[PDB]
Formats: sequence, C-alpha cells, structure tokens
Amino acid sequence: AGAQDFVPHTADLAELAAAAGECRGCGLYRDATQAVFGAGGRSARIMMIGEQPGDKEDLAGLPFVGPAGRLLDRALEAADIDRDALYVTNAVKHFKFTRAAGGKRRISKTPSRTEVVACRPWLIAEMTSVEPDVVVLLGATAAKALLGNDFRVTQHRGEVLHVDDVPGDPALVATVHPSSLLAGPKEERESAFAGLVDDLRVAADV
Ligand SMILES: O=c1cc[nH]c(=O)[nH]1
Ligand code: SF4
Repeated sequence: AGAQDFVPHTADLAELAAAAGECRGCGLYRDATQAVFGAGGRSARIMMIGEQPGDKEDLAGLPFVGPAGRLLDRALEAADIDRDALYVTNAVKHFKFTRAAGGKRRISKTPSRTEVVACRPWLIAEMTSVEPDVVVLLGATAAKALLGNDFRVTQHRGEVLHVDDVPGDPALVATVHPSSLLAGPKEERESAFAGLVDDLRVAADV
C-alpha cells in the first residue's frame, strides 16, 4: 500500500532518491515541485527525521535549508555534532502546502496520518540503507511515524526509546521541531534551544 511498490529493491541512496522522484504513493506529488529525499551518506551513525520539506526545500531539493534548518545547524554545532556526518530526511517527502493572499511564502500543511503511513516505506528504506545507531525524531509528525499516532513528544523529552518494529532496533530520541524555536518569548526560545541541544547530545552519546 502507499509508496511500497515505488520503492526499488536497493539500498543505494542515489537510486532510492531517483525512484522517489517517480513516487505516486499519495497525492502530495501532484502539487509539489519534486520529491526531497534525505541528504547524507550511508556511513552516518545518526539519522534525523523532520516532518516534510518546506517552501525552500521543495525548490532546493535538500532538507532543512530554510530558517528551521539554520536553527538546527546552530543547535548541532552547540551539541558538537557535524551536520555533514548525519543522514537528514523527513517523514513525508513531498511538500504539502497552501498560499495566503499577501503571504511571503508557501505555508506547510500538516500531513495526514494517512500520508505519513503511505510515505513511511521510504523511511524504512532509508533506515535499512543507513543502519543508523540512533534516530532523532524532530517534532510530532516524525515521532509519531515511528512511535505511534498517540505518541506525545512533549512527554518523553530526554529519553532514549527503543521499539520492536523499527528496522535494526536503533535508539530513538524524540525532540522539539526546530520550527517551534523560531518564535515566542525570548526566555522560552532560549530554554527550548538548550533542551534541543540536550536531546541532540543524548542521541550522539548512544
Ligand atoms: O526539511 C525540512 C525543513 C523544514 N521542516 C521540516 O520538517 N523538514
Ligand atoms: S509524499 Fe511520499 S508517498 Fe506521497 S507521493 Fe510523495 S514520496 Fe510518495
């Protein structure tokens, strides 16, 4: 079901990414510019999964290149993690969006659980390909994709999780989505940034 028949029998990331360009596993390929596959290499020990490409990513062809990605880079650097050593992807690989009159960007819309489950074959192929030691799940959509639709990121901060139906049984660490840290009162943003750095250090210490 979903994307499964579009996923080739290969662990080569370049070939998986090409095949995802042709996926019709849900409706999101229609209005998006292109599939945005994960970035990084199969030697990566840490895999990080966001929700979906946003406006900038949909046109760059790469994940986490916009304001959320810049905040994530600042957190990674503070956690002493090299972004180039990670494998970074998203639960959903085509941008789901709308525009508002007078808006300065295309606005992301939340993928339905249906779309997440349809796209998950790709995440499974990425995980099988990369064999990460730990998966960082950035925000609610990504965390629920592997931990269940009832899972609450806010209730499990700092925790190393392991679930039985995840390929290779990597450690899993669920944390706040970097987009959440972009706005809000300064003290709240600074406390939340420190907690993201903490969670990234937990994952890197696995
Ligand atoms: O790649 C991206 C960029 C922004 N937000 C995400 O969840 N992923
Ligand atoms: S979002 Fe995922 S399942 Fe849906 S068409 Fe795109 S790659 Fe396929």
